[PDB]
This record gives sequence, structure tokens and C-alpha cells, in this order.
Amino acid sequence: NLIPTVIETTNRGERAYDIYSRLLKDRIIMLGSQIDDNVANSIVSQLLFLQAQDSEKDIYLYINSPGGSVTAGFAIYDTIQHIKPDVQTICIGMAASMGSFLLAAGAKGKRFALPNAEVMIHQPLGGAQGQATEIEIAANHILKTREKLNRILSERTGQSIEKIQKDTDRDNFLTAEEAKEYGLIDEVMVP
Amino acid sequence: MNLIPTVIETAYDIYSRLLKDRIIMLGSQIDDNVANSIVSQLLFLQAQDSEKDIYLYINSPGGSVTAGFAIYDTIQHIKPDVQTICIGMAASMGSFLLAAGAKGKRFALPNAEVMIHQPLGGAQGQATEIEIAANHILKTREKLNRILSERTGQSIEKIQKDTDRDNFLTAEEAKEYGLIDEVMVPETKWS
Amino acid sequence: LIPTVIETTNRGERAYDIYSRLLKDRIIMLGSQIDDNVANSIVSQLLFLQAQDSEKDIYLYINSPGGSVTAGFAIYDTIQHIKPDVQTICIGMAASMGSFLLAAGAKGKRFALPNAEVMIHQPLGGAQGQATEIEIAANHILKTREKLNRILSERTGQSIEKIQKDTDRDNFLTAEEAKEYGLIDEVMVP
Amino acid sequence: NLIPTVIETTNRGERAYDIYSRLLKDRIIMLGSQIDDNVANSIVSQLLFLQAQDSEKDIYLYINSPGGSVTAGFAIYDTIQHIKPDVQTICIGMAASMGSFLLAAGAKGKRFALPNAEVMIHQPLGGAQGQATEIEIAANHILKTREKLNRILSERTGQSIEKIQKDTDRDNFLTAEEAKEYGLIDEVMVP
Amino acid sequence: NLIPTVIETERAYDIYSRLLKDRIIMLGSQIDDNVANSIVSQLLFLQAQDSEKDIYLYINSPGGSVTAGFAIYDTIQHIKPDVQTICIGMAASMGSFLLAAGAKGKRFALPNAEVMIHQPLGGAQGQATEIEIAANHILKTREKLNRILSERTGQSIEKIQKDTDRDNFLTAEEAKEYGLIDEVMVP
Amino acid sequence: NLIPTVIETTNRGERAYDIYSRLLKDRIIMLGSQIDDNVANSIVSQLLFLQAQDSEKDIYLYINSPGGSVTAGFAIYDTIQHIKPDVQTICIGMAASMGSFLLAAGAKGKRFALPNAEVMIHQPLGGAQGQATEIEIAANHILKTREKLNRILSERTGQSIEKIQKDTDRDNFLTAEEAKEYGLIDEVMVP
Amino acid sequence: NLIPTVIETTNRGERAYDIYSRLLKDRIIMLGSQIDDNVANSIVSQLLFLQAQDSEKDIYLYINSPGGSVTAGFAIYDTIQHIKPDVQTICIGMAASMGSFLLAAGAKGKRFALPNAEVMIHQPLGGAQGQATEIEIAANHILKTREKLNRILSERTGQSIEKIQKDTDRDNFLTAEEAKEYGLIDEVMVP
Amino acid sequence: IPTVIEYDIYSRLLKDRIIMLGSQIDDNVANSIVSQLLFLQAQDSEKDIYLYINSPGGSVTAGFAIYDTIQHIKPDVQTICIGMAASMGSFLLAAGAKGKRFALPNAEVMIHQPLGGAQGQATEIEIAANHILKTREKLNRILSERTGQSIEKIQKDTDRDNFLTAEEAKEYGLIDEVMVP
Amino acid sequence: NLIPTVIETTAYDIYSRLLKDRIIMLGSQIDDNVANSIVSQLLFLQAQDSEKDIYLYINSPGGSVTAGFAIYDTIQHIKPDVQTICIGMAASMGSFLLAAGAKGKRFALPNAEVMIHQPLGGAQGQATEIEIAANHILKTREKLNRILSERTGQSIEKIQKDTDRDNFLTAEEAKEYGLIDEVMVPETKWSHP
Amino acid sequence: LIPTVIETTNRGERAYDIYSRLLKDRIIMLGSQIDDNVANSIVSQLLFLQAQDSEKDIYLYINSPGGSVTAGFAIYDTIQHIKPDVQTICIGMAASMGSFLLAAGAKGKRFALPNAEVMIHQPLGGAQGQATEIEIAANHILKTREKLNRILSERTGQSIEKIQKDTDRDNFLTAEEAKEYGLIDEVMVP
Repeated sequence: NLIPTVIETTNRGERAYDIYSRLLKDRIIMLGSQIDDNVANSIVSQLLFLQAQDSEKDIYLYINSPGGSVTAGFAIYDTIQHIKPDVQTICIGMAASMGSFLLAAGAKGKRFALPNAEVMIHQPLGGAQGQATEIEIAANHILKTREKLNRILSERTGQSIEKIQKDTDRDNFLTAEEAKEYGLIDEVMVP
Repeated sequence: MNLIPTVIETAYDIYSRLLKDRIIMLGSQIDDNVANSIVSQLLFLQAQDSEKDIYLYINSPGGSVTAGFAIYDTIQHIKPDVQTICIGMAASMGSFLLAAGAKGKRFALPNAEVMIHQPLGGAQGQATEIEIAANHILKTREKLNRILSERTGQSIEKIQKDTDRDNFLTAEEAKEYGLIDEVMVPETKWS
Repeated sequence: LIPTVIETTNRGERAYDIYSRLLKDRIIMLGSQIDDNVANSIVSQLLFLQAQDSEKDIYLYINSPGGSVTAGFAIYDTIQHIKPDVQTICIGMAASMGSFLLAAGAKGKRFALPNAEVMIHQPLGGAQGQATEIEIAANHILKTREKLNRILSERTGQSIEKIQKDTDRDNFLTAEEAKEYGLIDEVMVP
Repeated sequence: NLIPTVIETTNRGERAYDIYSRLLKDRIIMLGSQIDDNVANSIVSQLLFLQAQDSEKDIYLYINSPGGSVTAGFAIYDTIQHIKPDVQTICIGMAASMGSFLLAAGAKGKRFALPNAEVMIHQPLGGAQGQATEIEIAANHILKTREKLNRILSERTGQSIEKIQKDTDRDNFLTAEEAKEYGLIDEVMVP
Repeated sequence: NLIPTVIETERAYDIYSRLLKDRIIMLGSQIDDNVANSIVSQLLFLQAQDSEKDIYLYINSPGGSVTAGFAIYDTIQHIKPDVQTICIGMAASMGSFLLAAGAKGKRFALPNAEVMIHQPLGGAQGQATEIEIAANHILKTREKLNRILSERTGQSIEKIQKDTDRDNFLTAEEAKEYGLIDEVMVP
Repeated sequence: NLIPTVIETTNRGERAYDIYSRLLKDRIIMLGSQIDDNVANSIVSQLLFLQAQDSEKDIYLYINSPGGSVTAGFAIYDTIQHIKPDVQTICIGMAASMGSFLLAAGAKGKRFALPNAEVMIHQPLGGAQGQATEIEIAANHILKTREKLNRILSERTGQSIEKIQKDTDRDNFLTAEEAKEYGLIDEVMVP
Repeated sequence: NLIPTVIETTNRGERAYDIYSRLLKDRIIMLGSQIDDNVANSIVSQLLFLQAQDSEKDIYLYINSPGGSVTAGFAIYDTIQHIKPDVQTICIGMAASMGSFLLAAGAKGKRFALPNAEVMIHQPLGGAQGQATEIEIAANHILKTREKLNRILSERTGQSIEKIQKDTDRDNFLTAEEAKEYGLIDEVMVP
Repeated sequence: IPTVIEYDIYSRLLKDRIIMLGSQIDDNVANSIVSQLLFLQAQDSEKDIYLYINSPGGSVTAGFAIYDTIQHIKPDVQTICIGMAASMGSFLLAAGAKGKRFALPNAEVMIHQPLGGAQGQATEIEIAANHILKTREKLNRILSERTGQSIEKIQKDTDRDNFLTAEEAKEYGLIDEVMVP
Repeated sequence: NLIPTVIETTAYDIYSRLLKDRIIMLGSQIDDNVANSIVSQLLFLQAQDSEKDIYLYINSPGGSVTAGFAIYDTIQHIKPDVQTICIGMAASMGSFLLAAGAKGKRFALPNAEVMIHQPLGGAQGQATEIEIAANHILKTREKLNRILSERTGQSIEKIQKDTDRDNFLTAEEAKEYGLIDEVMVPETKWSHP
Repeated sequence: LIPTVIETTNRGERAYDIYSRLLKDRIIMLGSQIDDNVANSIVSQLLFLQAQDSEKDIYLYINSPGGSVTAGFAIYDTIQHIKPDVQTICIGMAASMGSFLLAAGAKGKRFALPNAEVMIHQPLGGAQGQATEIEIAANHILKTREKLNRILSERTGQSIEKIQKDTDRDNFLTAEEAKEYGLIDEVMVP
């Protein structure tokens, strides 16, 4: 039992939705995996389609993710800012790395976490191999990527870039209350 | 009219047939994929009817704590009561979810087992990195024990002692512990 | 390759896999090892059939080498829990937890075909780690064996002491031998 | 190109069958692989379905199989004898081991092979590992299983148990004509 | 709902299935039990639809299992309709055997198609007596293939034995001359 | 991982589209992978289909790709140029190597990047093995391929061949604004 | 990865086509992979299907292929020649080895390449292992195969067999214009 | 000749008629110990030999090469269990000169039934089963002779792993004395 | 009592026999094991005689930079002149050691190859960790180039440019570059040692 | 597992492996692929033999499929540099860099046994990476080929142009063909 189906019956007969497609009808998108190009391609396409249907109505992005690719993360980030409707973000379980970046990327006032959800922030990870000059190019690129991430996190959270740099040097785990205090979300969702 | 093909396992599978009657079947380890699916089913069922009970059958060795908390928080968040029924085994995060069902509506069948223990994990790298990971797991244990204490009526101190090692409980022991409310006996089939 | 059956209804054609087609006639096919996935499916089918009709009999065919004891117990308790009588029919082999489920069918409604085999034995497992962790695991499996033997005793009429001796090692039984044992009620003659 | 689809257009629409499901509609079952518990489950289910559709019309079981599991073979064997319709057996290509046993299990007068089909008989195979007494138990079991197979073969072919024992000590390949002479089949199907 | 239409494969109406509507069977792989069972099934279905109209079997195959090939061969002989055989690309080993097995006057190859004939291949492991049984079996299987090829080509068993000792590649024209096909299909 | 479905209800039917096929209905093509022959075959086919539906309406090509095969990239490049509609290009996330080549291949005035999308340019990569003569043939071939690539990029950007050669000697990472200044795109799309 | 779908309103209801089956309605066949027996089976099937639809109208074969099996290539080659419709060939990206052979195989005056498409010609490749007499048989066969390829290529291009032999001794890469001058194609399609 | 611990330390003890078994019993180990036993007899056919045993056992045939060589030679072979003597290890410990079988106070002994495998035809499985059952009968008979226990008791006591302390091994008759410091 | 003689070990091998004549034979990659052995040989030879020349034959694709510096620093540290002779190839740290020989005593045979390029490395982990690894390899390159400048007479600027990619030099080009002092030709066999 | 030879010397019994015993008689055995390790050993043997006697001939037996060009040149240059003549004797096969070393023997003292084989071809290699890197590797291997052909031309008396043509593909020569070519001076009669 992985992904169940929901049947609706209308004057056109039966139609079948997988559970995620059923929620998409209600403008809900689930980000529930590692972020890669396939995942970003999917989320981007869902956002574009939802705007096409209605440019005024809110979209709800549920986030349970350990992060992943920074550029895939930025394809989702930029699409969210680009479209007309507000995108609410809701953290369930865990938002780490690029996942926590996307959580912070929701419409101001509309970023949430459930009470026992975990938020983790840290610096980007990568690799470099080859000649000294090639390692230099790769190091400069990851350093500039970190600067870009911190700059945006500063705008979204209200914290200084200096504070962001210090707090992301090592793995930094926050509770839902701490994430609110930090400025990564706006509210902890009460039962 | 168009009718959706029906199957036991993948189309309209046996689990989707139960979902129509507001039953969710957990029969695997808890990972992010399973949690995201269960969360989605829970949100779907609330949207269909905010008042009617939901039924969550649990046979699970447990798994990810964060994936488990995604389910846990969704259950508390939603309006309908979620009944939990242990069949076979509920271990680790599986037992945590069983204990999280609506008060008075947490059940086990007579030969089902319940296992409670401490969270497991790993760390590698620098002394400072191991420290951060140790602190994180210890805080995760404190969070789990605090909630179990609230849901069982057992003290935090007692939970800590009883979970130091693998602790197997019968259905009756689980009831006495406060993990469940009632052992469902075959004699009361017809009430 | 699981075959499809298409049925005509007054509002259109419906495709079934062969197993869902038999499910329409209240037949459940167990033809594999018992694990959490298989137990989830069998339990789901049992609950579905109870919800369709709480009075009509269910037919559970069993060809299984066994598997997880906890997964087996999920099925066992579900069978005891539901209102309908669950008939059990052994075809091929019911071994270990498979034979436990065979014996769990409704009294008078436990069958084997003439050449079907039954095997009973003690539970299998493992433990790794500290002396204390090995002790917890040994006590648990020993308690599990007592539970299995107690229920088997009640379902077969054999004493707990006899069950213990007979399950010490692999014990292969013919369909007639299983009937004599009290694991089934009748051998189904063609 | 593995498994093609056939389309039939009816008064109330269009219906699509894979080739094997199309033949099943004409009471034809294809046993075309090694016999295991999963193959047996599908064959038994098809036989049970066909009897429920019509309890008197013949069933046709085509066999191209190297054989496999004895107990899975017996699930099929016992189901065939149990149901009311006559089950015709037709060897195409090869029937070896448990496949040749099932070929001989067809309704008397209705067991066939095509002229160039190959039939092989031999003693059961297996294994045993562990303590001396465990090896003894496993040896006693396979020997008793061989006795059971030989006894039924005797009933089905008219050959003595003594002859079957000798003729199956090692791999014994038979032509369609030799299989008829042996009593494994009734007729060689001539073009 | 209508099944989706695709080139290659839910369930789907692929290009091969669309040809099967016109009584054409496409063999474009090695011959194993799965391929054979599907082809046998297609032949039985086509006979049941119409027992009079011709069937067309295109062959591009390196061969494979001899028993799987005989499952196809015997089904072709068994059914009422004529089965035309058409070699495209290559018919090797059991593939060339099936090419030769088409209806008399209705076995074809395209001009640049290749045909290869050779002896059966196999293995044996174990006791001396077990190697002997395996050896006798493969030699009998060769005898069976050569006798049938003899009837189907009009070549003597002696000549087939000699010509199949090693890998023997034939052009479409050489295959017609050999009696494996009846005609080379000219554009 | 599952791709969501969108069901479009028409007058007398229902169309169940996967999200990508739903966008294609609105003349949107999503390039969200490495470029290889299979991806090129699909993109080219989508372009041909869209031309056949309407030869005048714009097409939208979203690009999030690390590039890949040069020849496969040229199959797409030449198809874009061949067809009558304007193909707008929109970089989201990253366009690297052949991905950045296709980005620059869009209709003039209609090449775009989102604010945080990354663009990378570098020289072609390959390999050669065997005899001295064979290595010579492969070296000359890859050198001629680089000359072809640089000449086209020169035409598309307005930069000289000499400048492109220098700027592509090593991995060269560009921001969206830098990509605009370079002439690879025409505009950075602001929210 | 996933092939997009086109859905159209038809006399039998809403009909879904993969992008390639939709193009098949315009008599377009897309070769975008290595040539093996399965690819050949598919391409031959499409050619036969299109002839059955209409025996007079032209077919358009797009070629992006690194080549592959010579025998599979000849199954396609002979099918192209056998059928009544003219088959137009259009090189996009790369036509190498058997790919370039199929490109040259198109209807006289209807063989095309897009401006940046590449063509490569060389001799057949193979292998031989075993006894000296077996290596002899394999060598003779591949030499005979090369003679066959060169004779046909001579007929199709207008070049002498002697010139083909020399030009194909090693990997020989050609631009679209070079391929035209050679006689492999008739025209370069300018945008 | 150069000397190392690992002309080694074992070579030095062999001069004083000491043979060290501190590994699993396989054909290579058996060949070495047999060769050492034959060498010591050739040096002096009357003087005692000392065999130290710390072994989890191993091959039954390899163990029987050693056992039969002990019985064949003229010198008494004292056996001294250190650490653990399991399976064929405990068999060789019990095989020492009567009255000259020893264990150190914290040494362990384990007895159980032989282990094996079988794969193939029913007839082949039967031959292998009959073989291992005969092997067990041979081991149990010899163990009965060397301990004073009945064949019936040995059979019951070796059905599963049976761990013994040094004192328990003495009471069982596998050794004669537990050595005092 | 006499030590057994062999060409190569599985005993007094061929390299040990040449070591008696103060010849050290480098014919492999430079790793720590090779470096520790060569350093040990140099220290031994100095202890035998602090005056007499050492002869280091080099046929090496190079290897570990730190291992190469263990050898380099030992050469400079000891009293005797170490002659270097390139046979076959001296690449990367191999070419660095060739250049490290006693001034006036660095040779290549006529068909030997010399290759110079930049150091190679790797980094994985956090952005901060990649930065540390990059800075370390860049400083390592500066160090190598500085020493090559001093030993060849070429400017640091020239070496940087010339080592950006693989740069293959003939024996004569290596002389012209200042990596060696003389191409040892067969014609001088009898007239010169 | 090389056999040992023991000899009485001026102050005691000394053991040699078969190869170091032959080395006493100024014989070096090449019977493998050429790599840096093999070259280190061959070069070392040649330097040792020069130091033992600078005047007496050395005998190099060659059975080798070739291998590293640079490792081969280490050997080639050492031969040309040392004072004594190096005789070369081909047994079995001298292929690629092996046939180059065979041709490198003192002129008049290059031999093959009657059934020995000689093979000549162009250098083999590879390159991965950027277009610029592939160019550097291609220029390098082409320059390496020109160097080999120039020396072969000098050693054989054949033109560079003929050598280029004759080495385009694998070219197998009998012992008599290798003499005619100029790779050896004589085929040794039994």
C-alpha cells in the first residue's frame, strides 16, 4: 500500500485520482522527497498550472524534505516568486537545507510549521576534483552560491547576513518555536 | 460509462476500497514516502467529512522519527477523531502512532504486540560534528518521551527507564501501560 | 502476467484482475511467504468482505511456506475478529505460520486437498549484540513460542506438552496426518 | 514486442485484452514458465474462475514448462482433480519434471503432445544443510515425496512403481511418441 | 475509456498490436519461452478469428531455445491458416529453422537479408554418465532438426549435416537455392 | 516517483493528462534533464507537433539542464530554427553547457532567465582511444565541433569568436544578469 | 524520460496518443537511438503500418542515430525499398555508420540534412573468438558484409566502390554540405 | 638460522615435545600435526608428547587423521585444553592418553552433533544423509569408549550445543583433571 | 656464510648491488613508501661517505607532492652532490626531482621525456572545507613554482603559464628550459664519465 | 618459483636464482611486457654489467609483446649509452616496443631464432576531457610516433615514409622477413 486511488463519479462516469492528484485539485502541492531536477520540474509545472487555473487563489505547499540540489531548489524558489497567487508553506516532519530555504520562501504571513516539525539550516555541500586551477573555480562557485543563499535568507528572515553565516557553519537544528523566533516561519500551527 | 479497473494490488486496489470507508492501512516501515501518503489520505478524508471518524490500522516495525511526526502532527491537526488499531506488531514509531489515536479510541487485537525502545541513529566525522548529532538525538528522545508521558499518564522518568532497552508488551500490558484504551476481544464481535 | 477478466454490467464494462474477480465470490488466495505486505493485503480483503456482507462465508486458500509470526498474527486476529466464518483450504503446502493460519479457520471448515502437505516447527529468529540484548531477544522468542503453542493446543485439541515435543524440529504431515492431528477437519475428496 | 493487445468493439463500447486474457475468455490457460508458488496461485485462480463461469465445458491447459516446485505443482494437480470440468492438457515445446507430471494429470483420453514436443522425467531435486538429524529429516522428506509422485504417476500411466523408479533414476528424455507409449499422454496431435 | 495508443509500451495499444489486427506477427528478438508462448498465443487467436485467411510472420532473429522454437514450429503446422514467413535482416539458427517452416510457396526473404545455419549448442556438467545422457540428448536433437530441414528444403540429411558443422552464412539468393525460402522479394 | 494527473472535463468526455502533457496542450515544453538522443527525440517531436497544430503561435521552452550530448543538442537547435513559430526560452535553476547553448538559441528578444537561475559555459568534452592515427581523427573532430559551437554562439550573442574561445577555456559560471550582459539572454524576468 | 501524450476528441471518445503515435498520423517516423533488432522491429512495423494506411503518400523518416547492428539496419533498409511510398530521410543531429547508410537509402531527391547535422562513414566492426577455422569464418563474413555495404553505398552516392573503400577505412566525419557533395544526401535544408 | 616469534616459537616448543593447536581443524592443520607426531616418535618412541588444544573444531576427516595418528604412535599424548575445545576439538581432547587429559580452570568444552550439507537428486541426498548418520555413530561410539558414558546418553547430550565448564568436562569423563596453578 | 643473490625479490637484489656503488634507482610512482626508502638510502650513503657523489636515476610519472618533498629536502640537506639522470620519463614530481639535482649534474638521456604541469587534488564537503582545500593546493602550487623558478632561472610568471596544462618537453627542450644541465649523448661515452 | 643454482666461490657457497646465474655470464632475460618496473630491472642489469666489464659483449634475449613507450626508451637509451655491445636475440615474439628493442642491438649482432615472430605497429594511447586536453594528448602521441619512426629508419635502413606506411596496421613478420626488413642481421641456424 503506497499511493491509493480516489474515485469520483459524475455524468461523465468514473474518474480516478492518485491521492496527490486528488489534493492538487484543491491547490495543494506535496514536496515530500529529496529535491532534484525531476522533483523541481514537477513542482514548477504544478505551480504554473495552478496559476493558469486561477491567478488569485492561494496555493498550499506542504514540505517534508531533507533538501537536495541548490539549482533545483532555485527553480522552485523563482517560480514561487514569479507567479501571481500567494504560496503558503507548511512544514511537516522535517525541512532541512534547501527544504528549509523553500519553507522561508512562502508568502509573508503564510509560512507555517506543525508543532513537532524540525527545521535544519547549514552551509552548502559539494565537490571538486582535478588541477589546482579547477579546484579554485569550483571553490569560488560554491562560495558565491553560499553568499547568494545567505543574502536571500537575510531578506526573508530579517537576520543579518553575518548572523546567517555564523548560524549555518555547522548543522543547526531548530524546533518549530525556534524557527518562528528566527524568522524562517511566521506561525506554529496549533491544533 | 467508464468504470475504473479493479485489482487487489497495483487502477482501484484493495486499499483504495477501504479508503472509501475512511480506513487507512499501515502495513510497512515508516519512511517519508509512506508518511506523505498517510498525511495526504488524512487531509483528503477531513476535506470529505470533517466530523466522521477515521480508522488507522497499524502493523509496523517503525522507522523515521521525522516521518512519524509528520503523521502524528497531521492527526492532531485535523478535526475528525482518528481511531488506532494495532494488528500484529507496533514497534518504535509504530507504537508512538498507536498511542496518538483519539483518547478512548486506541485499540489492539488480542495477540498483537507493542514494542517501545529508544531512538537509533549514527554520526561520523569531527568531535564537534559527533557532539551536534548526539545532542540532536538526545533532544529527539526527550521530545518523544514527553509526548508519550502525556499520552500514557506514565512519568517521563518511567518512560526513560522502560525504553533503555527493547521492551516487548502484550496487548493487555499495553492497555495497563496506557498505550491503548481497550483490547478488542472476539467474544464481543456482535457487541 | 496476471490475467484480466472483463464483466458486463448495466452501466458499462468493468475489468478485474483474476484475484479481484474471485474476491467477488468471497475467495481470498494466499500463495506466497507471509510478511507485513502480504498481511496488509489479506487483512484488507477480509475487512472488505465483512463490509460487503457480515453473514456469508469467506474462502481462504493457503499455499504458504510461512514467514513473519507477527504478520501471521495480524491475519489470525483479523479472522477471529470478523463476523463471517472463514473457511481454510490448504493446497500445495502450509508450513510454519502457514499451517498456523490453516488451523485458525472456522471450526468444521478447515480443509486440505488430498496431496497437500502440512509442516509444523518452532519459531526462528536471531539476536546480535551485548549479553543483555541477547537475553531480551531469547526471552521474547521463547514467549512467542508459548503463545503459538497455547493457541495451537486450543485449536487442535493436542496438549501443550505434545505440541512442544512435535515442533522441536521440522515435522512434515500428510493431509490425513493433519486431520488426525486436529489441524484440519476434513480432507476434501474429488 | 512481447505481449500484444487485442481490441473487440461491442454494442456498449470498446474492450482491450492482453493476448492471454483473450484466450482465457475461450477457456485456454497457458502454463508457459517455471512452476513456483506465484505461477501456481495464478493457474489455480484461473481454473477456479473457469469452473464458476461454466461447470461442464472443457478447459484447455497448454504446457511449455521446465517444471519447478513439487508443492506448487501439487496445488495445480489437486485443483484440476477437484473441479467438475475436464481439463485437457496439451504439451507444446517442452514438459520436464513437474511439468510432465501435470501433463499426465489431464483428463483421461484428453492428454496431448504436438509431434516435436519434448517430455522429460526424473527424480525430485532438493537440498539439506545443518545437523546430522536435520539432514535426516530433509532426506526422509524428499524420499517420501518421490514415493508420492511415483504412486500417482503409476495410477495415471498404468506403469508399475518399480518401472517408474528405474526410469527416473537419471534424466530421461522422451519423444511425443515415447510419451504416448509410456502413458503420460493419450494422443500425439497430428496436423 | 479508450486504451492509449503508443509505439512501444498501464496497458497499451502498441504498433505490434495494430499490425496484429491485419494478421501480421513481428518476430524481432531472440527466441526464448516468453517470446514463443506469445507467438503461439497469437497464432491460436488468429486461427480463432478466421481459419481461412493467411497469416504473415516477419522474422529478424538470432535464434535461441530449440524447444521454444519447436513450440512455434508445431503450432504453425497445427493451425488451419497458411503462415507466410518473411526474413528481414537476419534469420539465424532456430530463426532460419522457423523461416523454412512457413507454408510451401510462401517463404520469403528481402534482397539483403541474411540466413545462417549451424549445429545446436549446449552444455553439460557432472558425472561421466550424466555427460553421456546430455551428449546423447543434443545429438538426438540435432538429428531431429536435420531430418525436418531435409523434408522442408529437399536437401539430403548427409548434406545438411556437412553444411551445418560450422557457422554457414547464406545470402537471400543462396537461401532460395538451398530451399530454405521459395522466393527473394524484389522491390 | 509519481507525476501528478490533471483531469480536464469537456462537453462529452474527460481527458486525464499527466502534468507535462497538460502544459504541452498550452504550447509549453519542459526541458528538465540531461540532453541525450532520447530527450532530443522527444523535444523535436513536441516542436513538430506544436508547429502542425498552429504555425503562428509562440512556443515556450523552459530549460533546467546540465547539458549533455552536443549532437543531440544540435538536433534540437536545428529544429528550433527550422520551424515557423518563435520558440521562447526560459532558464530556471541552471542551464549548463549544451543547455546554455539552447537557451541562447531562442527567438531574439524572447530569451529569458529567472533572477536566481545559473548559466555556465565551457568547451566540449570527449575522449579518444586506440592508435595514434585514431586519436588524431578524434582530436580534429572535437576541435572542429568547438569551432562550430563558438561561431554559432558568436552569431547569437554578438561576442567575437576570440572572446568566446577565451571565456570557455575553463568552467565559467554566470549569474542571470551576467548572462544578459553577455548576450546569452535578452531579459531577466523580475517578479 | 516520460513520453508526453496528446488527447483528441474522436468518434469513439477521448483518444490518447504518445507524441510519436500522434506524428504517425502525419506519416512521420522518428529514429532517435542506436540501431538494434528491437529498434528495427519498431521502425519496420511503423513503415508497414503507414503503407497499409495509404500506399501513395510520402513517409518522413527523421534520423538521429550513432548506428549499430548492420543486420538490423538492413531490415529497415530493405523495408524502405520494399514498400510503395517514397520515404524521405532527414538527418538531425548525427547519422553515423548504419545511420548514415539509412540516410543515403531515402528516396532519390528526397534525402536531407539540417545545417548543423553531422554524417560519419566508416567500416563495419565485429569480433571473433575461438579456433583458427572459426576466426576465418567470422573474418570472411565481415569482409563480405563490407563489400555489400560499399556496393550499395556506391549505387546510392554515385561514388566508385574503390573511393568508398578508401574513404571508409577510418572514421570519416562530414558536415551537411560535405555529405551533399559526397552524394549521401540531395539537399541541405536552410531555415 | 634466523629466529622470530611468528625458526619460530612453535619450533622452539617442538624441541621439548610440545605441539600447539590454536586454530580450526582442516586438512592443512591436520597434515602439520600428524607430521609433528610422526617426527616426535622418530626422535624418541617412548617419551611423552604434550598437545595443547584451543580449537572450535572443523573437518571430521581431518580430526580423524590426528586421532588415529595419536593412537598409532608409541608415545603417550597428553592433552591440555586452554580457552576452548569445541566439536572435533573436544573429540581430540578426549582422545589423549588415559589419565593425562587436562583442562585449565577457566577453559571451556563444547560437544554437539556433526554438521554437513547435501544438494541434488533424492538418491544423492539419501547417500549423504546415510553418510553423516554413520559418521555420528562412529564419533559417539568412540566418545562412549573414552568417557565411560553410554552411547544412548552421548546421543541425547549432543543433539544440541552443550557447553561444559572444566569441572563438568571432568565429571563427564572428557578430561581426567583440572590443572591447579 | 653468504647472502643469496637474485635479480628481484619475491636476498641481495640488483638494486642493492647498485646501491653499493652509490646509485639509487627510481622507476615507479612517488608515494610515501618509495619516498621513505629513497630518504633512507640517501642518509645511509651520506653516513658511508660524506664526500662522494650520489647518482639518482629517474623514470617516474610522479605522485604525492609531500612524498616528493621528503626526497627533495633530504637531497638538499645532505653533504654529497646528488646527480640526477632522467631515463624514459620524468613527469610532475619526477620532473621536480630531476631539477633538484646538484647544479651542473642534472642529465637526461637523448630520448627521455620531461613533463611539467600543475598539482592535482580533490575536495568534498562543506563550502568552508572546499575553500580550505583550494587555498592549500594553490599555496602548494606557489611553493612548487617558486622552487622551479630558483632551479631553472625562469620567472614565476613564465612557469605558471607553462604549467597551466600538460607540457611535454624533449631532452633538448628541458636543457633549454633549465630543468637539466646536459643531454648525455653516446658520442661522449669514452671522452667523458 | 625460480630455480636456484649454488656455486662454490673464493670465500664460500653462494646461491643464485637462475637469472642472476645467467647474469654472471653477461646474459639478460626479457620475457614479459615492458613497464616501468621491468625497465628499472633491465636498466639496472645493464649498468651492473658495464661496471663488471666495460669491454665484453652483453646478450639480451627478447620475448615480449611490448608495453610502455617511455619505459622502452629507458632501456633503449641505456643500451646506446653503455660502453659494451649489446647483442639482441629474439625468441618467441618481439612485438611493438619489443621489436623496437630488438632493432636496437649492436649492428651486426641482432638475431632471431628460426620460428621467432616480429610485429611492428603504431603507438597506442588514450585521452579524456576538454577539447584542448585531447589536442595536447594527440599532438604528444603523434610526436612520439615520429620519434619512433625516425629511430627505426636509422636502425633498419628503411625510409621514414616506408615505416609510416608499414606500421599503419599490425604488421607480422617471420624471422626471414625481419632480416630482409633490417630489424635483425641474422636468423640463427641450429
